Amino acid sequence: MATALYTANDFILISLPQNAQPVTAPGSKTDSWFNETLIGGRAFVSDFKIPEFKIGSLDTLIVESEELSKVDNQIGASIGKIIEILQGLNETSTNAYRTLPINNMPVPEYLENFQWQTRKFKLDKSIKDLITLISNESSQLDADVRATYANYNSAKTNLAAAERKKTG
Amino acid sequence: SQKNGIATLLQAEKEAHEIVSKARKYRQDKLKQAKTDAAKEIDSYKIQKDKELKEF
Amino acid sequence: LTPNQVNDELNKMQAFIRKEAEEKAKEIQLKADQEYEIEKTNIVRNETNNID
Amino acid sequence: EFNIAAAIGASVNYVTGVIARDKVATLEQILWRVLRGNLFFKTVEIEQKNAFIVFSHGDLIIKRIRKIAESLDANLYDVDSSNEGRSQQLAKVNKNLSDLYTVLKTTSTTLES
Amino acid sequence: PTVQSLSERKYSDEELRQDISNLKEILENEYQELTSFDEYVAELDSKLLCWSPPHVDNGFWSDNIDEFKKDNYKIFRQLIELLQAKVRNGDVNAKQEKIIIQVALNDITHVVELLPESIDVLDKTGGKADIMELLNHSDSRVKYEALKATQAIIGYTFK
Amino acid sequence: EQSLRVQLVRLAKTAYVDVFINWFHIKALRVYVESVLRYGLPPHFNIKIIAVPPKNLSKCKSELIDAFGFLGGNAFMKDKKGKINKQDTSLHQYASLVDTEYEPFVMYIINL
Repeated sequence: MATALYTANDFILISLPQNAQPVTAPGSKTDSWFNETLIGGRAFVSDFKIPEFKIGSLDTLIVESEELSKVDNQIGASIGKIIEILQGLNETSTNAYRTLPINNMPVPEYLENFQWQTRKFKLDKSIKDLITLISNESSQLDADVRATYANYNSAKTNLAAAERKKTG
Repeated sequence: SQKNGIATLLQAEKEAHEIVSKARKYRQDKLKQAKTDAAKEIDSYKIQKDKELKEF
Repeated sequence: LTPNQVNDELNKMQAFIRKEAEEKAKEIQLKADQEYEIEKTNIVRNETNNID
Repeated sequence: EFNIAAAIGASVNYVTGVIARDKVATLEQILWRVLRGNLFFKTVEIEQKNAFIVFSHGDLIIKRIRKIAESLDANLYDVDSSNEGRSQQLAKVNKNLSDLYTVLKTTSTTLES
Repeated sequence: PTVQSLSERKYSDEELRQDISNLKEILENEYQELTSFDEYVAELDSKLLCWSPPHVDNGFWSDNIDEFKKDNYKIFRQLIELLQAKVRNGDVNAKQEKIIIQVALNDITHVVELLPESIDVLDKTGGKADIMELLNHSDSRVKYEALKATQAIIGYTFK
Repeated sequence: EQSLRVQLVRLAKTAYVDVFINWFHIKALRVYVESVLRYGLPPHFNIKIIAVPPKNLSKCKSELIDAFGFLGGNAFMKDKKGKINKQDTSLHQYASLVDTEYEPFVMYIINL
């Protein structure tokens, strides 16, 4: 589109094994088939290799997908509430507040260099503590933004109440 | 090949169950092996204290 | 779907189940040796305390 | 059958059940294959009206398959008959079905008379 | 039954309704005044089975089921051994064995339908095989009582 | 109202950046756990993000769904431009935890 993207484009995240092959070009590599076999030859590929994890058991892998789906839905609802608060604040520009360039760069260059970098998450703990810490950090940021947005709305209502008594 | 994949998957599941039972029997053997390897330590300190009492 | 893909999915399911069983056997095999030396050290410490 | 190979004891887990449509078994196999890994099967057997389904999964996920199988319009359980205290249970089920036919025949004759 | 049906259709005289109502209370309370354990133990020990007002109730077998259980259900095994021993010695199509076979089939059907642990005593003793063969014979009321006794044990096998 | 607007703007920006990084890490962890749980053997796969232009994601999703649809199944893979999923009565399921119709391979959509 051209109303939600100004510095970033659309991305698709997909994973395949080392023995997978396409049904339209047998006998080729998926890396060269991703860029060279792309539609129109203009598809850009970015590296998104994260660190390897250790599966504890097969029973936790079924609940881990539902917990990651619910945490992804809660993270998407928190990002939609933060975008709704940013659009409701009346400060969103034509490029900023709709693109969210992280680190002062575009979304494709930042997404191409995304290697699972954390500032409080290490590679020695489980993924459940990192997902729970990310969900608690997202819920704390959403509650911290909503707590300031509620006081800003009450301060704007009190300022409108004082402005209505000041003249009218 | 309808029952061949179920037979090979049943043999692989029996090998995985035997591999899990080998680790469970190894941990169950190590649980008694810790006390069996720890119960022999008092026999040297008892005679070592008995030598110090036999000196007096 | 097709019946030919059922054996190809069953082979990867059996290999994943064998990998999970090997991971659980390695976890229990690390846990038993993780606890056994501490239990033997505690029993040896109690026996030395009684001997003293 | 799908000779004693699964009703007398084995290392794999089987899920037998009756269904009136193969689309619910294909949607349950697609949902189980997409949400629980390769822990499904593809079997079809003609019956007298219902169709016999054949599903296979692990021995540690039989409790989670009961909710997804029951919520998917199906009754795929570990054992269809209520006789599983011996190997095989079909010998005792043949005796209970061999006495229930005579008791139902005598009750039907006494009720008709 | 004649006093109970005659109690609803009273006459013009009050002495007939007072006599039928007075005799119906003593007649109904006379059989209910006795103990079920002494009546069942006396009827089973006497070797004479017969119907009664308190013998067709499931509360008597449920109340005497805990008191009868003293040797792994030796009382129900003795009653089933008396019914099967009466079935072997003194074969069916008789006047004497039909009343004890019908009362033993009704009491065995109520005791078997009351608790699910008495089915092992019938299979261990051997009277369960004669219950299936007794239904296909004559005396279709006793065949219906044995059909209910076989249906009570057959109901606990498959649910 | 001015100080709460400025502090709510800065905390909304920092919470939006941390929520975006946590959403990207949760999407990468769910994308790795989906192919890791669904694939099985082997325990190592190549995961990457392909940047498509605007208004051309249907051709890349159709070509990638048609090319990578052989792994999920020959009968379940179908040509779909967008996100073709189950949306009928409760006999069929359509959700992120219980569904009876999805893509032919492990693929997620991340757009802003």
